Amino acid sequence: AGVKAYELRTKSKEQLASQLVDLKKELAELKVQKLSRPSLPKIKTVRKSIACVLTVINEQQREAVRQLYKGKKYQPKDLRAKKTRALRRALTKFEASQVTEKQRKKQIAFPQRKYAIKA
Amino acid sequence: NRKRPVPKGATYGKPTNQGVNELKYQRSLRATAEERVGRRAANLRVLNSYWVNQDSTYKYFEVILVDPQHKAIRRDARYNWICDPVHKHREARGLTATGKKSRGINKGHKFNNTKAGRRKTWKRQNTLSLWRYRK
Amino acid sequence: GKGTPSFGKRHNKSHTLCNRCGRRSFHVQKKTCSSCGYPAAKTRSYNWGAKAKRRHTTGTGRMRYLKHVSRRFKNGFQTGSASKASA
Amino acid sequence: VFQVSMKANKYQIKKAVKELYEVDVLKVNTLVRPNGTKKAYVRLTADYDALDIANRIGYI
Amino acid sequence: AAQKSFRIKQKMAKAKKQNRPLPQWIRLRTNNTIRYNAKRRNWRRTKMNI
Amino acid sequence: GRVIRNQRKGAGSIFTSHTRLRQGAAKLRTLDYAERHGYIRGIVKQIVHDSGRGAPLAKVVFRDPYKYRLREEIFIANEGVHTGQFIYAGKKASLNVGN
Amino acid sequence: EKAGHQTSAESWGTGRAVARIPRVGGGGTGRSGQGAFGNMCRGGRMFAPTKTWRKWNVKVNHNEKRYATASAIAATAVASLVLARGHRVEKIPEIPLVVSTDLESIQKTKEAVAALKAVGAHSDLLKVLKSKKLRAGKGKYRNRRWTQRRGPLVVYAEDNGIVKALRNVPGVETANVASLNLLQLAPGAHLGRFVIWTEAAFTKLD
RNA sequence: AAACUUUCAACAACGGAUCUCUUGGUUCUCGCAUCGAUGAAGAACGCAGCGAAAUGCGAUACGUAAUGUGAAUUGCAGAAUUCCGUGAAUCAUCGAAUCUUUGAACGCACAUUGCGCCCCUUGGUAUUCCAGGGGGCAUGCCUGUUUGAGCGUCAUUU
RNA sequence: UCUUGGUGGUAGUAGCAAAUAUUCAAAUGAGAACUUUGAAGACUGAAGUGGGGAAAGGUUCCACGUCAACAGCAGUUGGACGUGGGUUAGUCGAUCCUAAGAGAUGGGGAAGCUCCGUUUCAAAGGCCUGAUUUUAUGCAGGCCACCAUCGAAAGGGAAUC
RNA sequence: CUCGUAGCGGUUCUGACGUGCAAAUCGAUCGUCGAAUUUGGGUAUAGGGGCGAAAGACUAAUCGAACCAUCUAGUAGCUG
RNA sequence: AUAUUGGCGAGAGACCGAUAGCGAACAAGUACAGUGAUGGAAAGAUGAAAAGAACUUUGAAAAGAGAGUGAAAAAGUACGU
RNA sequence: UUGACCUCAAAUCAGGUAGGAGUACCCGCUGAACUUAAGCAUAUCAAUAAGCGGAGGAAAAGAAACCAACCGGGAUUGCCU
Ligand SMILES: [Mg+2]
Ligand SMILES: [Mg+2]
Ligand SMILES: [Mg+2]
Ligand SMILES: [Mg+2]
Ligand SMILES: [Mg+2]
Ligand SMILES: [Mg+2]
Ligand SMILES: [Mg+2]
Ligand SMILES: [Mg+2]
Ligand SMILES: [Mg+2]
Ligand SMILES: [Mg+2]
Ligand SMILES: [Mg+2]
Ligand SMILES: [Mg+2]
Ligand SMILES: [Mg+2]
Ligand SMILES: [Mg+2]
Ligand SMILES: [Mg+2]
Ligand SMILES: [Mg+2]
Ligand SMILES: [Mg+2]
Ligand SMILES: [Mg+2]
Ligand SMILES: [Mg+2]
Ligand SMILES: [Mg+2]
Ligand SMILES: [Mg+2]
Ligand SMILES: [Mg+2]
Ligand SMILES: [Mg+2]
Ligand SMILES: [Mg+2]
Ligand SMILES: [Mg+2]
Ligand SMILES: [Mg+2]
Ligand SMILES: [Mg+2]
Ligand SMILES: [Mg+2]
Ligand SMILES: [Mg+2]
Ligand SMILES: [Mg+2]
Ligand SMILES: [Mg+2]
Ligand SMILES: [Mg+2]
Ligand SMILES: [Mg+2]
Ligand SMILES: [Mg+2]
Ligand SMILES: [Mg+2]
Ligand SMILES: [Mg+2]
Ligand SMILES: [Mg+2]
Ligand SMILES: [Mg+2]
Ligand SMILES: [Mg+2]
Ligand SMILES: [Mg+2]
Ligand SMILES: [Mg+2]
Ligand SMILES: [Mg+2]
Ligand SMILES: [Mg+2]
Ligand SMILES: [Mg+2]
Ligand SMILES: [Mg+2]
Ligand SMILES: [Mg+2]
Ligand SMILES: [Mg+2]
Ligand SMILES: [Mg+2]
Ligand SMILES: [Mg+2]
Ligand SMILES: [Mg+2]
Ligand SMILES: [Mg+2]
Ligand SMILES: [Mg+2]
Ligand SMILES: [Mg+2]
Ligand SMILES: [Mg+2]
Ligand SMILES: [Mg+2]
Ligand SMILES: [Mg+2]
Ligand SMILES: [Mg+2]
Ligand SMILES: [Mg+2]
Ligand SMILES: [Mg+2]
Ligand SMILES: [Mg+2]
Ligand SMILES: [Mg+2]
Ligand SMILES: [Mg+2]
Ligand SMILES: [Mg+2]
Ligand SMILES: [Mg+2]
Ligand SMILES: [Mg+2]
Ligand SMILES: [Mg+2]
Ligand SMILES: [Mg+2]
Ligand SMILES: [Mg+2]
Ligand SMILES: [Mg+2]
Ligand SMILES: [Mg+2]
Ligand SMILES: [Mg+2]
Ligand SMILES: [Mg+2]
Ligand SMILES: [Mg+2]
Ligand SMILES: [Mg+2]
Ligand SMILES: [Mg+2]
Ligand SMILES: [Mg+2]
Ligand SMILES: [Mg+2]
Ligand SMILES: [Mg+2]
Ligand SMILES: [Mg+2]
Ligand SMILES: [Mg+2]
Ligand SMILES: [Mg+2]
Ligand SMILES: [Mg+2]
Ligand SMILES: [Mg+2]
Ligand SMILES: [Mg+2]
Ligand SMILES: [Mg+2]
Ligand SMILES: [Mg+2]
Ligand SMILES: [Mg+2]
Ligand SMILES: [Mg+2]
Ligand SMILES: [Mg+2]
Ligand SMILES: [Mg+2]
Ligand SMILES: [Mg+2]
Ligand SMILES: [Mg+2]
Ligand SMILES: [Mg+2]
Ligand SMILES: [Mg+2]
Ligand SMILES: [Mg+2]
Ligand SMILES: [Mg+2]
Ligand SMILES: [Mg+2]
Ligand SMILES: [Mg+2]
Ligand SMILES: [Mg+2]
Ligand SMILES: [Mg+2]
Ligand SMILES: [Mg+2]
Ligand SMILES: [Mg+2]
Ligand SMILES: [Mg+2]
Ligand SMILES: [Mg+2]
Ligand SMILES: [Mg+2]
Ligand SMILES: [Mg+2]
Ligand SMILES: [Mg+2]
Ligand SMILES: [Mg+2]
Ligand SMILES: [Mg+2]
Ligand SMILES: [Mg+2]
Ligand SMILES: [Mg+2]
Ligand SMILES: [Mg+2]
Ligand SMILES: [Mg+2]
Ligand SMILES: [Mg+2]
Ligand SMILES: [Mg+2]
Ligand SMILES: [Mg+2]
Ligand SMILES: [Mg+2]
Ligand SMILES: [Mg+2]
Ligand SMILES: [Mg+2]
Ligand SMILES: [Mg+2]
Ligand SMILES: [Mg+2]
Ligand SMILES: [Mg+2]
Ligand SMILES: [Mg+2]
Ligand SMILES: [Mg+2]
Ligand SMILES: [Mg+2]
Ligand SMILES: [Mg+2]
Ligand SMILES: [Mg+2]
Ligand SMILES: [Mg+2]
Ligand SMILES: [Mg+2]
Ligand SMILES: [Mg+2]
Ligand SMILES: [Mg+2]
Ligand SMILES: [Mg+2]
Ligand SMILES: [Mg+2]
Ligand SMILES: [Mg+2]
Ligand SMILES: [Mg+2]
Ligand SMILES: [Mg+2]
Ligand SMILES: [Mg+2]
Ligand SMILES: [Mg+2]
Ligand SMILES: [Mg+2]
Repeated sequence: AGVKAYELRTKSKEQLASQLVDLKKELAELKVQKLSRPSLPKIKTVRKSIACVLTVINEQQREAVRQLYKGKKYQPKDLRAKKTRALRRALTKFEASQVTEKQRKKQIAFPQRKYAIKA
Repeated sequence: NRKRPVPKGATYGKPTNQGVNELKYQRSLRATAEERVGRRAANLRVLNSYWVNQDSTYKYFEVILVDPQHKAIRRDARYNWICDPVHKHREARGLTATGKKSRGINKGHKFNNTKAGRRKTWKRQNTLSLWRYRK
Repeated sequence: GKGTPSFGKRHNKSHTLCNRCGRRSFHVQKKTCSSCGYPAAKTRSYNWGAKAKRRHTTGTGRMRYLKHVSRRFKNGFQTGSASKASA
Repeated sequence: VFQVSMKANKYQIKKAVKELYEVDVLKVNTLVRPNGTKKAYVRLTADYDALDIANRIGYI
Repeated sequence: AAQKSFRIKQKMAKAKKQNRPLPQWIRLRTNNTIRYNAKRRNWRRTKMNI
Repeated sequence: GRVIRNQRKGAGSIFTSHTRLRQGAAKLRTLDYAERHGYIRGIVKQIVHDSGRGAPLAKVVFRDPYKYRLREEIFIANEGVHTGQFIYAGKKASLNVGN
Repeated sequence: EKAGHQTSAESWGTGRAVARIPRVGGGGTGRSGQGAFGNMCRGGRMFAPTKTWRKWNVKVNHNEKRYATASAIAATAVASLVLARGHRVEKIPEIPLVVSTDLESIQKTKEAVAALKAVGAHSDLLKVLKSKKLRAGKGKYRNRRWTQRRGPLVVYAEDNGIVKALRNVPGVETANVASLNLLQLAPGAHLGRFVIWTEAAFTKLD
């Protein structure tokens, strides 16, 4: 009926490879049978199962690499955030909040007061 | 001077546009200097430039550029304004000192064409301004 | 003899396909594309050719990456995933 | 006679036949068909019957 | 030319596979407007220009 | 009002010289220490014909003074110069035709 | 401003037995050779293309606006103009129809229509919703699909629910005495709108 | 007198006007700011059980994951005990992925599906040859690292 | 001599006459001047109306089905229409080499798109060690003064009948 | 050098045709036919430019300044 | 505070209504032309539902005559009028 | 010998950055002619179109080497004048 990705997340690195090989065998023999049959809609199920298995395998591989590169400078660029080239040229919040000590003394000494015209 | 390009020194318009040889190039040689250095060092931002020396064939300028990606520049509030993307190629838009000098950006009656930029001024002064209730 | 007999002598080609735009505009002796300007880095486009700019601008093809940027902007350039499972 | 990938050379066709059907390959000849797909005439070693291997696969 | 470029043959392959009539069931779908193939190309009527 | 034929000659498209069949530039030997202080002996090997040139060209082989190899210089042949004749080049060379 | 001019058509000149209109060049498309750029051509620009800098609004003198408004208010008096304008007010006892200020605090549509029927706007309120017609013409698919008559104008001094309560009633429009729109008072430039005043509205009019 | 020709009507033709529509255009207003060497726009080739295109996608190929909805899709065929359900669907949303050959296009080249070099690994009796798999190798510039060059030049040396 | 579309008269008219030429039977078929086969008669006459290729075309090749349109008569036939099938290389070509020439770099010019230039006024370079256990062979000497690359399916070129 | 095939041209019929077979062809008659020959492919020269054994010839049926797009709905005391 | 015939998202109109309105309401920058730069169309409407005409007969067939569906075939895909 | 210093290089050295697209509006350079002058050359068209370089959500400008001549105002920008 099709593999289910949530049941794929619970498998290991070898079970998913063996199931990928099994699915590719099924696709090959179904592709032989398509020659002798006028229609065969069950090609599509095995093809989407292959896609789902490869998706789960890539999720496990990329999360393993993120756990290896976790909490340090220079992650790989595919694991860095893709926002926008200008949004990562982009002075950070720290750099945009840098203030010289003269300006910081002025900002502490004379902040914008809160006031009202009533009395 | 700037020789007008015009093959065999030829216009092909009115006699007022026939001259080739005493034409003067509205931007300064210092502005040309900073544009060429900005193209060579496109990763940097031109800040200023200064005359150092000259002979008959060349003038010589030194150009100060700032790296907007170096963290000594990206920290230190006095200079990280240069990291703003509105400051890419200031020397190509006329935002250096010699650029604003050649654009005519100064205060007062001597600069009535050029205070907000003369193409902006020309568009303002050649726009027809119509209201809903006609004036 | 400038007309019909001389049309019989047309069996060469001035232009083949362009690797960049696929137009039959690569002049094979000039090694330049007539329409897109290849191998120059800038794409050939002129303001006197506004209809030609219209034929080739952003939106006339698939927009494989730009068709998703407005959705990514609307959600604030999210990172992560959603949370629950089903109904 | 196989339809093969357009990216696959004769070494890759011989290796893929050799470990998908467990046969020996005397020769691989290849053409790109007029509909843009690749066709391989894979001649088997005389230790093998292509009719037996083809009926193992599932055609004729 | 009988001594082809691969790129030329690949565009020949695309033109050959597009040289087919309309598939008949597309005329049966809900709210179909397509009657026929308006991009049908013959070797004798219009050259495909490389 | 059209650019005339002698003005088209300087653009150098169809008015270039036809240089496929020429043997090379005919020059003297380079003015080195051997020619500046003594002489050097070369050998006429061939007297050949240069295309476009009315004068025949001598091919004269000298020994390289600083490497072990042979330098083939292309001379314009002087009248009476023959193949196999030694040619002497330098300050100390003698008054002979070809020297 | 580019309509009819996205063409590179030039005239062919005389000698080719065709009129000297500029024609589409090239070949092979059906459009080639055809007239362009003219008001008489299929596909060409229209004559004197409409601009956005047409005068759309018209300035009126403020005192003349006030003159017209005051004469509209005075025409919402005696009933000959109100009958001639439409407005089934033949069974109304006296015009101006002034009701009590308690109308302005009514905040249910049902109570508001009970009040209008009780003070006598029943036949006008039935003239609207029996005059609803599909609009003749191309306006019916330019978001102007249905036409109906004008009901009474209910004019108040303070709003405590009467605007929202009479909002959904067809024909009925509400108005503050501080404003009194002439478009409401003389619609179609016909004087004598049926107007129901509240007592506070009538007093504040002075 | 017919035929013929002319006029008019009815019916039938030719043709596609008129009328009535309108998932389109046009113009105005309001709000927002977001492309690309983390590979853009654009191109080519491909991909569906039966598709040429349009639209969508990229060898995970009219899609995969995830989430929400909650039982379709359908022109046929098939599957539909999965249907009180981690669950149909050409559904919506979309934060995870894939993303052929390209293209600013980046080993070199390109009217070639052309030719290299480096690392790891595998097979062929192989460090060198051939092959397969994976990963690299553009230019300009900045900071830094390392290795250098210059009697440009300073100390130190029986 | 308006624009777009449609329609007349002329008018069943002008014409469908270059390349010597057809004819008899049978078969097929609803229908045969034109299809197939037999028979006869002719022609191209080896600088061919033959057998192959180059450019260009691009499936037109071939088979089966089939005649609404197209083949300016016809059509049962077809380079048409519908559905498929078909192009196999160590040795034939490309690929490689250079040609006239094109063209990066270094560098100079130009506001700039870009221009010049092709070894130039550059610190431009990678190849064997004589054959092996402190060697993923190098951290050994030693040599070369050459200098991108593109450019021919008729030139040059490893090898099949 | 010559006569004359192929080839390459294009004299004369002012032939045919002249809503053509053809926006330059057809036929006969002609010029030349071993070199200033003819020709393929590659390559170079681009618009006030090229190229020209020179005719303002030729530069994609376009030439006393090609073609395309824009300025541009150029202007018209002139015509409908 | 100002600008904004591009992009995203909205809302409107004394706008145009298929020869109009954008070139394009539709597989439109498509088909097609040109070596190329470039040029560049035409083309909306059966019915409420395909209920798209079973079946008989003539004809080699196309198709006709009937029959039948439909409110209507003076709506039969060559389809509103 | 050795150790610096300065200048200059190299590296598939460690990390990074630029190109191209779009371009309505924005900052620059460059820059015509048709046209009007009832001819035309200055002028005008126009410091416009085309060309080229560079940005952003706005850009630019901007806290006076200003305006003034008053009893003086007071960065810049935009509208009314
Ligand atoms: Mg990005
Ligand atoms: Mg002037
Ligand atoms: Mg001058
Ligand atoms: Mg800023
Ligand atoms: Mg400044
Ligand atoms: Mg300036
Ligand atoms: Mg001024
Ligand atoms: Mg200025
Ligand atoms: Mg401006
Ligand atoms: Mg003004
Ligand atoms: Mg107003
Ligand atoms: Mg005024
Ligand atoms: Mg001719
Ligand atoms: Mg000509
Ligand atoms: Mg050529
Ligand atoms: Mg083209
Ligand atoms: Mg083009
Ligand atoms: Mg580009
Ligand atoms: Mg175009
Ligand atoms: Mg296009
Ligand atoms: Mg092969
Ligand atoms: Mg190829
Ligand atoms: Mg043809
Ligand atoms: Mg000339
Ligand atoms: Mg000239
Ligand atoms: Mg001369
Ligand atoms: Mg030369
Ligand atoms: Mg006439
Ligand atoms: Mg027209
Ligand atoms: Mg139009
Ligand atoms: Mg129009
Ligand atoms: Mg007033
Ligand atoms: Mg109520
Ligand atoms: Mg009605
Ligand atoms: Mg009305
Ligand atoms: Mg209306
Ligand atoms: Mg209407
Ligand atoms: Mg009407
Ligand atoms: Mg509307
Ligand atoms: Mg509405
Ligand atoms: Mg409505
Ligand atoms: Mg608008
Ligand atoms: Mg990509
Ligand atoms: Mg892209
Ligand atoms: Mg495309
Ligand atoms: Mg698919
Ligand atoms: Mg499709
Ligand atoms: Mg998938
Ligand atoms: Mg689905
Ligand atoms: Mg969807
Ligand atoms: Mg994949
Ligand atoms: Mg992609
Ligand atoms: Mg190569
Ligand atoms: Mg090649
Ligand atoms: Mg540096
Ligand atoms: Mg007429
Ligand atoms: Mg017409
Ligand atoms: Mg007619
Ligand atoms: Mg007849
Ligand atoms: Mg006749
Ligand atoms: Mg005749
Ligand atoms: Mg005959
Ligand atoms: Mg018979
Ligand atoms: Mg006969
Ligand atoms: Mg006989
Ligand atoms: Mg004979
Ligand atoms: Mg055949
Ligand atoms: Mg048949
Ligand atoms: Mg016929
Ligand atoms: Mg017939
Ligand atoms: Mg026949
Ligand atoms: Mg046939
Ligand atoms: Mg066929
Ligand atoms: Mg077929
Ligand atoms: Mg060979
Ligand atoms: Mg070479
Ligand atoms: Mg160059
Ligand atoms: Mg320089
Ligand atoms: Mg090349
Ligand atoms: Mg080569
Ligand atoms: Mg060769
Ligand atoms: Mg040779
Ligand atoms: Mg050869
Ligand atoms: Mg070779
Ligand atoms: Mg002779
Ligand atoms: Mg002779
Ligand atoms: Mg003749
Ligand atoms: Mg004659
Ligand atoms: Mg003769
Ligand atoms: Mg003669
Ligand atoms: Mg003679
Ligand atoms: Mg002779
Ligand atoms: Mg002779
Ligand atoms: Mg060529
Ligand atoms: Mg040229
Ligand atoms: Mg000129
Ligand atoms: Mg001429
Ligand atoms: Mg022109
Ligand atoms: Mg005009
Ligand atoms: Mg007229
Ligand atoms: Mg409206
Ligand atoms: Mg209509
Ligand atoms: Mg239209
Ligand atoms: Mg149109
Ligand atoms: Mg369309
Ligand atoms: Mg042409
Ligand atoms: Mg073409
Ligand atoms: Mg053609
Ligand atoms: Mg209709
Ligand atoms: Mg109904
Ligand atoms: Mg009947
Ligand atoms: Mg009935
Ligand atoms: Mg009816
Ligand atoms: Mg009936
Ligand atoms: Mg009927
Ligand atoms: Mg009807
Ligand atoms: Mg590195
Ligand atoms: Mg740019
Ligand atoms: Mg602008
Ligand atoms: Mg500006
Ligand atoms: Mg003008
Ligand atoms: Mg004037
Ligand atoms: Mg004048
Ligand atoms: Mg005048
Ligand atoms: Mg005058
Ligand atoms: Mg004049
Ligand atoms: Mg001016
Ligand atoms: Mg202007
Ligand atoms: Mg401009
Ligand atoms: Mg310019
Ligand atoms: Mg942006
Ligand atoms: Mg703002
Ligand atoms: Mg700013
Ligand atoms: Mg500033
Ligand atoms: Mg100051
Ligand atoms: Mg003052
Ligand atoms: Mg001020
Ligand atoms: Mg103002
Ligand atoms: Mg004032």
